[PDB]
Amino acid sequence: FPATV
Amino acid sequence: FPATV
Amino acid sequence: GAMGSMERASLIQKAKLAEQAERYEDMAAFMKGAVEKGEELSCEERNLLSVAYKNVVGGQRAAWRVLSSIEQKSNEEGSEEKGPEVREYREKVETELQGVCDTVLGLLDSHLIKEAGDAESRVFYLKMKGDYYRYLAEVATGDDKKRIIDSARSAYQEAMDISKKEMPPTNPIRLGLALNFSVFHYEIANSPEEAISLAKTTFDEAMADLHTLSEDSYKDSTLIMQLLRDNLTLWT
Amino acid sequence: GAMGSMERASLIQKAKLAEQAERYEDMAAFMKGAVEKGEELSCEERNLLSVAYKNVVGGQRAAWRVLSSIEQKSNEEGSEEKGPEVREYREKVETELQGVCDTVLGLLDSHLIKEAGDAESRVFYLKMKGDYYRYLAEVATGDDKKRIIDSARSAYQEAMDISKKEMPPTNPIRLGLALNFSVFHYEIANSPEEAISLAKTTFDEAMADLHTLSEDSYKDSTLIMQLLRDNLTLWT
Ligand SMILES: C=CC(C)(C)OC[C@H]1O[C@H](O[C@@H]2C3=C([C@H](C)CN4CCCCC4)C[C@H](O)[C@]3(C)/C=C3/[C@@H](COC)CC[C@@]3(C)C[C@H]2O)[C@H](O)[C@@H](O)[C@@H]1O
Ligand SMILES: C=CC(C)(C)OC[C@H]1O[C@H](O[C@@H]2C3=C([C@H](C)CN4CCCCC4)C[C@H](O)[C@]3(C)/C=C3/[C@@H](COC)CC[C@@]3(C)C[C@H]2O)[C@H](O)[C@@H](O)[C@@H]1O
Ligand SMILES: [Mg+2]
Ligand SMILES: [Mg+2]
Ligand SMILES: [Mg+2]
Ligand SMILES: [Mg+2]
Ligand SMILES: [Mg+2]
Ligand SMILES: [Mg+2]
Repeated sequence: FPATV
Repeated sequence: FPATV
Repeated sequence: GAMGSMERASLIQKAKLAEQAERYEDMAAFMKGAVEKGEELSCEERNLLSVAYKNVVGGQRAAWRVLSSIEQKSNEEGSEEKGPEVREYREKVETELQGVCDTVLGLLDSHLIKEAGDAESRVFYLKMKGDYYRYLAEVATGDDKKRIIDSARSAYQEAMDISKKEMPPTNPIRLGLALNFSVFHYEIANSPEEAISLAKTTFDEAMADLHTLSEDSYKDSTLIMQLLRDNLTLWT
Repeated sequence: GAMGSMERASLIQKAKLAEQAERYEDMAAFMKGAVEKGEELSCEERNLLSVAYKNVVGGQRAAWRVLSSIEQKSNEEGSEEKGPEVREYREKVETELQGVCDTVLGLLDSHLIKEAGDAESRVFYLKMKGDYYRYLAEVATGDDKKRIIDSARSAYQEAMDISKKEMPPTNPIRLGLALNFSVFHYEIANSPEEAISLAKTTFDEAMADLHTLSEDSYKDSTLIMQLLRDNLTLWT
C-alpha cells in the first residue's frame, strides 16, 4: 500500500 | 519484566 | 453523551494519557467529548483528535483487509465452500469501520468545519473529511460508491484550494493533504497520472521552499516529503 | 448472550479469523460463546481461548503499567498537582482489566475446570486460573490482595502437582506453567529464591528429556526453555 499521513 | 507464556 | 459530565480540560488531559497508553478508542471517545463541548479546538487539540481516529480506523482497515483477502480467496475457482462466516465477519468489521467514519464525519459537519476560518484549522478538518470518505470508499461496493468517492474528492479539493492560497508549500498540513489526495487519485479514483503529477509537483515545490521551513516543523515536513518520494518510487 | 444464536462451529471459525486479523476482543467474545455451548473444548480450541484473552488482558496490562507509572511520578516530591484525572483514568483501565479477568475466571469455574479430567486440559485451565488471578494481583492494593495471591498460588500448585504426575518434563503446557509460576513467585509473592529454584529445576529436567521431545512440540518447548533461561539470566 502507498503511504498516507 | 520477566517472560511468561 | 457519556463524556457530558467531564470537564473539557479533563477530557484533553485524558486523551493525552490515552495516547501515551496506546488506548486509541479511549482517546477518540475523550476527544469526541471535548469537541461536543462546543468550543473550537486548538492546534494541539486538532492533532489529538486526528491521531485518535486515525489509529482506530487504521486498525479496522488492517483487519478488514485481512478478512477481505480471505473472502476473495474463498471465492476463487477450486476453493471449498465454507459457508457464510467469512462474509459475515468481514461485514461485522466493515459496519464497525463505517460507524467510526460516520462518527468522525458527523463531528466535522457539526460543527468543526462550519466554525473553522483560519487556514490551519479549515484545511486540517477538510483533509480529515476527505480521509474518512476515502476510508468509506475503500469498502464501498453498492450504489453509493460513486457518491462516496465524489464526497472525498470535493473535500480534498476545497482543502487543496485553501492550502495553495494560504499556506507555504512546506507546511506539514498542506504536504500531508497533498500526499493523501495523491493516494486518493491512485488507489480510489483510478487516476494514477493525476496521483503522480500531484506528488511530483508537491515535492518539487516543497524542495524550493525548504530554505524557509522552521526547525520546529522540519521533522514533520521532511518525513511527509519522504513519503511523497516513497510513493513516487512505488508508482514509477 | 450475544453469541447464543450462532453455531458452535461458526464461533470457532470466526475466532480463527479474528486471530488472523489480530482482533483479539472479537476472538475472545467468539470463544466465550463457544464455551457457553456447554461442550468441552478440544486442544486447538483451548489454545484459541487462551490466546484471545491473553492478548486482550496483555494490552490492558501494558496500558495500566503506563498509567500507573505516570501516577507514581505525579505523587513524588516536587511534582505539580494536576488533579484527579490520572488516578481516574488508571482506575478506568484497571476496572476494565478486572472485568476481563473475572469473565475468564467465570468461564473456567463454569464449567471448564469441573469437566476437565485429562491432564492436558486440566493443567491448561488451572494454569489459566493462576494467570488471571496473577493479573488481578498485579493491580490489587486493597484488603483482598492477599486472598487474590493465595488463589493464584492454589491454582498454580494444583496444576503443578498434576503436571509432574501426568506429563513429561518437556510438555509445553507443563513448561509454560512452571515458567509462569516461577514469575508469580518472583514478581507477586516476594519469593525470588523459589522462583529461581523452580526455573532451574524445570530447565534442567527438560534438558534431560529432550531426547524424547516430538518434532511437533519442539519449537514450543524450546522457546519456553529459552524463556526460562532468559528469566534466570535476569534474576542471577
Ligand atoms: C503525540 C502528541 C500529539 C499531540 C498527538 O501530536 C502528534 C504529532 O502532532 C504534530 O505532527 C502532526 C502529525 C504527524 C507528524 C507527521 C509526526 N511527526 C513525524 C516526524 C517526527 C515527529 C512526529 C502525524 C500525526 O498523525 C499528525 C497529527 C497528523 C498530520 C496530518 C493531519 O491531517 C488531518 C496532516 C499532516 C500531520 C502530519 C501534521 C503534523 O504536524 C507535531 O508536530 C508532532 O511533533 C507530533 O508528534
Ligand atoms: C495461532 C493458532 C492457534 C490455534 C491460536 O495456536 C497458537 C499456538 O498454539 C500452540 O502453541 C501453544 C501456545 C504458544 C506457543 C509457545 C507458540 N509457539 C511458539 C514457537 C513457535 C510456534 C508457536 C503460545 C500461545 O499463547 C499458546 C496457545 C499458549 C501456551 C500456554 C497456555 O497456557 C494456558 C501454555 C504453553 C503454550 C505455549 C502451549 C503451546 O503448545 C501450537 O503448538 C502453536 O503452533 C500455535 O502457534
Ligand atoms: Mg467546565
Ligand atoms: Mg457492508
Ligand atoms: Mg494541478
Ligand atoms: Mg448447533
Ligand atoms: Mg481500583
Ligand atoms: Mg519443589
